[PDB]
Amino acid sequence: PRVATGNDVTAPKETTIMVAKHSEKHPINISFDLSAACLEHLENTFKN
Amino acid sequence: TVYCTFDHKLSLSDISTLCKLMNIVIPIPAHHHLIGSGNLGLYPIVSSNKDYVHIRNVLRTMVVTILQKVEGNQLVLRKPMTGQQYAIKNTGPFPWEKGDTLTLIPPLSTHSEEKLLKLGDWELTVPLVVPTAIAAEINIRLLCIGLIAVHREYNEMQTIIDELCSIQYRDVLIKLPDIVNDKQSMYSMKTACISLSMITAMAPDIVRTYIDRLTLEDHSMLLIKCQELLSLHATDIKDELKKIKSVLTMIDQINSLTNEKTYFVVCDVSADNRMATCIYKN
Amino acid sequence: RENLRIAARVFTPCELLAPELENLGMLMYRFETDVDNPKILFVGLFFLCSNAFNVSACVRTALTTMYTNSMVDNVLSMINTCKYLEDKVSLFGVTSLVSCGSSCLLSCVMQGNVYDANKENIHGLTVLKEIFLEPDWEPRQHSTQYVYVVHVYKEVLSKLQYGIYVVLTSFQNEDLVVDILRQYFEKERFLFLNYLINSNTTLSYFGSVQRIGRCATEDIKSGFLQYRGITLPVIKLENIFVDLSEKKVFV
Amino acid sequence: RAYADLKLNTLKLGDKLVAFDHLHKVYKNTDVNDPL
Repeated sequence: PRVATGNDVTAPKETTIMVAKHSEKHPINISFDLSAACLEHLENTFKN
Repeated sequence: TVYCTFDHKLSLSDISTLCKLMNIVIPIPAHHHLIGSGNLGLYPIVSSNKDYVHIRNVLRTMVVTILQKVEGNQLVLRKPMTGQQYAIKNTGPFPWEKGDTLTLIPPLSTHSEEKLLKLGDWELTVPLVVPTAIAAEINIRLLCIGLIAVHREYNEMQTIIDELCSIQYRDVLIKLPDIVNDKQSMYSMKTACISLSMITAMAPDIVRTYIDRLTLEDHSMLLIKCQELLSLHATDIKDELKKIKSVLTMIDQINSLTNEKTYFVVCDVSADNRMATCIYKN
Repeated sequence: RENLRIAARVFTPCELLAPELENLGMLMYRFETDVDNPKILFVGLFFLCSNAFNVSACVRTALTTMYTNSMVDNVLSMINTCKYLEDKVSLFGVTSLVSCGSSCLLSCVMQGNVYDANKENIHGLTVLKEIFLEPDWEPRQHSTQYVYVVHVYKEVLSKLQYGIYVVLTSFQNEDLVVDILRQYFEKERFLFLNYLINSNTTLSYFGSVQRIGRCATEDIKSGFLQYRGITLPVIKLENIFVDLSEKKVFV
Repeated sequence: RAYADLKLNTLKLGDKLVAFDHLHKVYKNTDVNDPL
């Protein structure tokens, strides 16, 4: 919005601004391992 | 349209004088939709050294408007468009034969004081309108005053100026006093000096022969006056065309020196010759 | 409806208009030719700014790589074998409506603002950033500036080299503009006061200025053009009331 | 003329209620600076 000018002043032109804000992107990760003996005793009972 | 407002109330004598002064070109530097007392006219520059050529240069830079429809303190100035028809009241002391081109000239200071406006340390300095012939005449005189005043003598500067300055065109005596002798004539003579050197070096063999051949054949009395100032050709014709073209271009350059841009072209003139119509803007 | 702009339809072989078939709004030049079948042949502003001398070697070779074919090589040879430049080629107007047919059709604007039809996306004049300069007392003085194109020659001991300048000025008066241009151009001017006597080529001046038309001060914006990846810095005037005047020469 | 009701920031200076404010809300985003 602009103000009206008085005597001897340049009337400023109508100003329209278009901007565009981009997105930063950032992944995260998490690792955890399981041992092979943990994997063996995880799924089966060998014998009860 | 540029509206002028002086912020100061004017009297009935002032509105009568502006009614007398309606339809006159006034230059403004501002280029706004509004102007006031400070930028109207030529007074905001004619306090700086009063040099005629300085006023002439900035008056070339100015933007011209036409007075219209003064409603009291408010003062309309039309910005006149290119080639359209406009009515102008004249101020130059001239008889204004129709159809001539017109330029816009700084006000030659007459001995009588102006009656246009003087209000609160501010006058209405209106530049004059003149025909292009007398405009170029004045510019010749400016360049000539510089050519003489680069040369230095004692009690001869006045002897040149009083003879040269008072000129007459269409039964009108004008004069230009108090030349400061700035270097304005020195530059605008310097390119002339350059171009005259080029006229010397590039002028053909036909032409300075053409004087002597014309005189030795026949004679006329103005040719005898030109003689007072004065005192094989085997197919080089394309070179002659080129040399005459170069000499013509130098004469175009020195003409562009002393020339002033025509600002108006007259069609109809009133019998009183106070107002005239034009179809032009640059 | 209403238009009030003055255009001209144009046929030109498509070899010469290599990036100018892609970026609307360019100066165009008429080049008359002693060959009678193409009597007139139309020339890009950048195509002649190739052998302009103002342009630095990087920009010159970059747009030469934009401007390398046989037809353009022959036309540049014809332009160089012409004695002077300014009245064998000539100013013509501003590009709009590239058609890109076999022999491509161009509209070209003589007067008014640069638009094809329907008055969407009114184009603008595109001037190379190297080839302009604004010699004035105050830059961008108060308001809208007149844009002029100046042709300036130069002589490096063999031949003549032309140079293409564009000036932007608040001054309307041609006398004031040539008076500020002689102050800008005095050095090579004295070089031509040496040269034009010993020369036999039919020319009579140092350069010439001619008005393109009006611009607007807040409508000057920077940028670049790119054709085949060649980034080229330009300064884009946005809205131009094209107002051609006569050539005014100066020595 | 028509009368309405509104709020103002007042000060008391010797039984004198004085409106007391800033024009920054009308000079937030313009071309001109605040003339004070």
